[PDB]
Amino acid sequence: VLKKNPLKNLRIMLKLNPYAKTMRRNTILRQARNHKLRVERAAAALAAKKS
Amino acid sequence: EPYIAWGYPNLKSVNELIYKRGYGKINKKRIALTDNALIARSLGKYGIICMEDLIH
Amino acid sequence: SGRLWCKAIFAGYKRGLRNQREHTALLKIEGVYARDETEFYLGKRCAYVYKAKNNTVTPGGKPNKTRVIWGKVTRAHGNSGMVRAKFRSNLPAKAIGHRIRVMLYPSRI
Amino acid sequence: QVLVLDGRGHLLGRLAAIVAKQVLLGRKVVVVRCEGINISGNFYRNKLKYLAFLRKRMNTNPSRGPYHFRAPSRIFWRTVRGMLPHKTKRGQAALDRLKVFDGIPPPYDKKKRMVVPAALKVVRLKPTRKFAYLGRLAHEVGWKYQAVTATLEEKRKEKAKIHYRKKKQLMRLRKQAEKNVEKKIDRFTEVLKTHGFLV
Amino acid sequence: PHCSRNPVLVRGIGRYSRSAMYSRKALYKRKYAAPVLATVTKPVGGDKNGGTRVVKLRKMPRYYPTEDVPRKLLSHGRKPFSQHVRKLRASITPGTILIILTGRHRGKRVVFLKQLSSGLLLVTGPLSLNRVPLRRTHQKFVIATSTKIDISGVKIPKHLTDAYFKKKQLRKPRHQEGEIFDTEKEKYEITEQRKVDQKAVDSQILPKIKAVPQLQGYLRSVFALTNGVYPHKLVF
RNA sequence: CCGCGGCGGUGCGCCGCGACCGGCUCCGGGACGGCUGGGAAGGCCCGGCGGGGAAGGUGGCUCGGCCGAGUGUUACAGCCCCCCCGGCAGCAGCACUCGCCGAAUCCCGGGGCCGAGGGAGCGAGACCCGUCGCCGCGCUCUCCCCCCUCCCGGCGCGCCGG
RNA sequence: CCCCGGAGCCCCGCGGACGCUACGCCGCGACGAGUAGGAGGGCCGCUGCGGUGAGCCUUGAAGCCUAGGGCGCGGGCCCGGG
RNA sequence: GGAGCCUCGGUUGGCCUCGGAUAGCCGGUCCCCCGCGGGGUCCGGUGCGGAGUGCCCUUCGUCCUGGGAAACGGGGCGCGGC
Ligand SMILES: [Mg+2]
Ligand SMILES: [Mg+2]
Ligand SMILES: [Mg+2]
Repeated sequence: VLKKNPLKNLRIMLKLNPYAKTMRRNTILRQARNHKLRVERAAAALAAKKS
Repeated sequence: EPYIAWGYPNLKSVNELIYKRGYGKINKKRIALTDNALIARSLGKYGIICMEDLIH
Repeated sequence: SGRLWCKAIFAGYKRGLRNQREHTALLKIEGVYARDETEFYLGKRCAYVYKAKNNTVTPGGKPNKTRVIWGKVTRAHGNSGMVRAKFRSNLPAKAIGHRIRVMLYPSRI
Repeated sequence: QVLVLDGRGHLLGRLAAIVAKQVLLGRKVVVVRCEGINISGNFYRNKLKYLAFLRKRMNTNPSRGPYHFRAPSRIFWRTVRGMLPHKTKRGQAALDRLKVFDGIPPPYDKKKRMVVPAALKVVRLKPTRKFAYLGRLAHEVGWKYQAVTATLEEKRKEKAKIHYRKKKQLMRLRKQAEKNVEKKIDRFTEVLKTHGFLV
Repeated sequence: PHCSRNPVLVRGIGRYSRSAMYSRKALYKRKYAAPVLATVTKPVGGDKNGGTRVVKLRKMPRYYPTEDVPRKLLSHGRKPFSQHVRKLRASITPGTILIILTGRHRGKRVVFLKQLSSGLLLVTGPLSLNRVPLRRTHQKFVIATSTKIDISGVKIPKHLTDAYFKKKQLRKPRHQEGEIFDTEKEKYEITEQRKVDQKAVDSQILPKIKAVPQLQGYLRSVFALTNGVYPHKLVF
């Protein structure tokens, strides 16, 4: 068998450890969530600067 | 001492070493841990049944 | 109607001091002198273009005396904007200090 | 396609280093006004250093032994020869590109000639340090033609001063010409300073 | 035949879960309680005396070779070119300008029209200006200049596709041996449909290009590297 | 013979592309943790409390046109600085890159390079072939609705019905 | 709730390779300096004998020579022409 | 002017002050001295050098016709003199 590297090859990671799927589903969403919230702070800071 | 570098590995270090370069000793043949069927077959008599268990 | 290739000199082979590794040319591309200025040129087609006694064929052309050895700039070689190449055959050594043409045409631009 | 480098104000080995690599990469170079090359370290220092080199001779037959060239051009050639693989074919080919002159003769006396600022004395030396003109050095070790090389260069500088005066005269008329014409080159001259010249 | 009830988050990661999907797809309520010899398989025909005849579709062969190669190994993810996904440098947008680097139309400047099915570019340096017709090119042998014409509302013919811009001639046998056979034929003739297509397209572009001052003259000109100017330094 | 139909091996010679995987080397983005629950900073200013350099000051002298410039002395604050009490949201290892250590507290996208190396179909009336494990999903055998609209159909480019 | 001379097959215990010179064939790991010295294998090479090739040979053997074509890691070998 | 072996490298040009560096470059002299220039003083500009090699010059499709701005410039390996 060829060793596909788990850390690059998503489905190999999942084969060896299926809980990866969730862990990576979280920490896309989590990071997006927080990225949105940073824009919202930045918009409030611009509004406070305009005021 | 003057023949080695060593110290206290991170969590991530234990993962990266095990996933990228994790090879079983399975009937004395270095064999790459491609599935848990390998780990289990050998270490399952200890409650260790997957890569994750191994890391823990 | 003019020149569609950037000039470069064949520096010589990739080599240690006392072991030259002939399978890898080094290429001093004209006008670039920083392992910085040289991400343009990575993966570009390059021609050692030379002529010889007997005639040859020529793609979309009548038989000629010019011949070429094609190659490809692979990676940047040391700080001062030299570049590594690798050619479909190794370069002659006759070639040292002569032109090789670095094309534009595997472009990412 | 050819370097011409005014060897004045440069440093002997410092210039030679740079010239060697140019020459090895197939660049044809010319090095001019070699007597004007100047060598770090106080004069006397370097005279002895040369005089030592003179002492080096093949005892049994000097006629074979290390040929000590006097002319500053040949000296500078010697030091560039010391930084090439000149026993090889490629090394010998390399030197054949290099072309050195005491003073500045007729092809290159009407060519603009560069200056290697990485070999230049004003840059590479502390101002309180001492140095030697390779001319003086050459002269005292037996170079025959200092004075001749001086008398020919006074001609050249006089001849050149004239050229510059005429050049200046054109430049001046050209500055006047633009001012004469600057309503019928106005919407050209505008576009050459949107993309950022003329400023 | 509903679409994908979870969207894509990342290639290979759906937005939702197993559990959200069970509720979305509604596996609750969608529970499916469900508890040769004589007769010849596939031959059969007609025929006269004696009776009817049983033929055999796909009849076993009349020659076996002495040795032959033995299968392969399935191999997972190896699509044919047609089923491939097609990329495009973000630089190259419709109605942008290219410098075609390789062919006979070499260094010539051009307008980009569309990416065909293939993944090739469709191109026109309006035949009129440049002497470059409706023509395919590759992303990879083209420099995407930072100069655009606004080409939005030009109806490029639907019928012009990869399949049309495709070389044509030459079949197998004929007289063959001697000093003849398809060394002649000689010329690719332009055809009239091709000329009509060009005429139609160029007119929509050609006004649009002109609106930009000097652009036609730029599109006449040819690109080439002079002294002191290095690709890596300059921009296009 | 024309089909280049289906499968199998191939290319005369020189070429190029494409996508998939392996191993690399880079690039660009973002999201987090911990600390003297970071240190400094910024911003708003208020009330005090001292100390220092040394000042819109004064003074000896000098240099220029009462003013500007250059030294010198005692030193308050009307140039600042520093300590001490008390209090505000703007901070955030901060693109005002002033000084860290990291990642189950971590992800995404992109470029250059080298390589593909194996071959679980040799049945006589019924495949010359899939595929194992993993991902999920996606779909359906459940009904709903909404939108956009590509093909086609209808009505007035617009609207309505795969 | 039935029989493979017919379930149609990813498993088939009814019969079994394209494969099986079993001194054969195939798969997984690991490793590979070497004098003196030791051992193994040489479808490497020379000359003669018993067998054996219904071998080859005046329609040209051996040897010799060859900027001809190849094979083998190599000892060597095979073909073309003379 | 025609063919025809061979040896190759090349793939816009740059037709120039002198020099300085704890300094330079350009102007213009109203004014003075020397042989249109040279030297001086004075004044006015530039100086991380735009009268910049971080530069300049040159253009890179061919033709047609029928307007504008620019317009006497280019050529005939055009021809004789200084
Ligand atoms: Mg050994
Ligand atoms: Mg031995
Ligand atoms: Mg050529």
